[PDB]
Amino acid sequence: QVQLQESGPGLVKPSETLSLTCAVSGHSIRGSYFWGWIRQPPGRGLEWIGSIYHSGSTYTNPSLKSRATISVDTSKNQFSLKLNSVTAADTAVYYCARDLDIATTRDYWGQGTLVTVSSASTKGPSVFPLAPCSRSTSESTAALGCLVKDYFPEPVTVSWNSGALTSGVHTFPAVLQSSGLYSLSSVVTVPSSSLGTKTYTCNVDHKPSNTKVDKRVE
Amino acid sequence: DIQLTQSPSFLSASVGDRVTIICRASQGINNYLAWYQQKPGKAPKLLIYAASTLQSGVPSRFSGSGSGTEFTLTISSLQPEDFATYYCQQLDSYPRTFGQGTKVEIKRTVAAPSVFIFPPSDEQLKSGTASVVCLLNNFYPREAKVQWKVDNALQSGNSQESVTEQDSKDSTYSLSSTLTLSKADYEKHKVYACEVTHQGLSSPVTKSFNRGE
Amino acid sequence: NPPTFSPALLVVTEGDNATFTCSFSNTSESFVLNWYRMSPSNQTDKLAAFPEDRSQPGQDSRFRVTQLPNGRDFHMSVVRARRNDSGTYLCGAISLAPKAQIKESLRAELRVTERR
Repeated sequence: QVQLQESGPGLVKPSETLSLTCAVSGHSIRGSYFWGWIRQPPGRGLEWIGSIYHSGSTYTNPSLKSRATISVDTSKNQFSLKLNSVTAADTAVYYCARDLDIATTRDYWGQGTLVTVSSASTKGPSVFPLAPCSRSTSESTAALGCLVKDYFPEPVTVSWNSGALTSGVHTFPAVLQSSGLYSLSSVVTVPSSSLGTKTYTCNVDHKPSNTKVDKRVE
Repeated sequence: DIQLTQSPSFLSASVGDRVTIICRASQGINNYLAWYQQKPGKAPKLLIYAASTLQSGVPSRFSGSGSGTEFTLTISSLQPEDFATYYCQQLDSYPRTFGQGTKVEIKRTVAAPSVFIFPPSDEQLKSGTASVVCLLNNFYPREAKVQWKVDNALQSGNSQESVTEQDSKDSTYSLSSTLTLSKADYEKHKVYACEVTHQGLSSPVTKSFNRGE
Repeated sequence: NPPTFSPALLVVTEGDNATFTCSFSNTSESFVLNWYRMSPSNQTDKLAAFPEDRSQPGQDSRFRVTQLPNGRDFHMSVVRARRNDSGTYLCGAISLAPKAQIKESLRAELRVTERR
């Protein structure tokens, strides 16, 4: 079908310009559809920002008309958003889409990209193992984990055994510490039977700081 | 411009329940309205367009009705995987507008948490801070109390917790609580305990370890 | 201004192409055109959508829609018309922005006659 991918900085300083690009795959932007930007502040609703026709004709949300520009490059099958004078109010997941209309049965959305508006510097996490004080087969199920501490900005990703272990995994929402840095815990429940024999590694990715850590949990 | 009023804001309903979600348009928009399902960390996914046309491939338990100003999304028989925020989008005009959203959570039988405690790693203690972690695994409802005890002293103001989004299979939550101490403060005390209160427990469950093992 | 669909009556010999013209103006650059035949049940059966990126995957090649140079007139042709193509046809014009609107033409009749 059609695939869309947002790209651009995940951290912008207040008063600067947020720039995002949307790469469209599987069909040309040249055609009869509108191509839109939609944002969602953390835990809040969807706000349409603006849409563009392949010709370059735009519609913009009246609340953002003073600050937002939608552009299209049919030469690269991409369209783009510029948002001037950003504030904490502009912290959101930004989505690009093929806009639904009354003349079709289908639309398409990107996965979304988080943009944090903050003066705070990028910091990579420390990764600490979560293991019981003493290993025991006393009950069927045991918990292991990784503490991903003191990073900025969001997000981090955590897999287990390079994505081979998915069953019983819980990756918690990050908590903002008083320090202004994030901390995240990822845990997995496994047969206590398996702790002696099978190996358990968390794979932590913090793209903003170019941090890739593999922590063996014992 | 079209304004949309979506109700309700949040609902908890049991597997098999009929769920009713309404969007009111500020003026007549014919049947130019679509319904979306948004799972946490994912893009909104189209269910229904032209107010009442189910997109081919979307489960048949989803239906839409209405034309003019009053639009209804119905889930005929709520399933655990239907945990999501639901949004209407008007297709009548630019500027595009969405409803405020309806968060749907699954009501299920009470399930007591499985509790685990983790001491700070030797690697962390070197750096001068101690993180003690308590895990409450696969419980319902979401409401749960974690009380940290250090040599039987009740802790306050030095813990933070995080809760998973409701599980799409078993409709349970998990919760992590982290107690933060300086290395010096950690080394002053022996017994680290996490006490858990929950509707599924007749009395609190405590998991503990002794520093120095 | 709903689209016009002309001729009102079109009489062609079986084997000839049966070509209607769908016309509309005063609409934005962002439009969709639909071509319908009226079914026995008085239901619109969609023959073709324009442009090509609006077409249903199974759209029959014998229903050809062409935008003429002036950009407001569109040929809608039944290639090698058969007796059983005789019936009632119309076009729908959809404006997408800034206000989305659907307007149908008045119906036109096609009569496909026996070749002597």
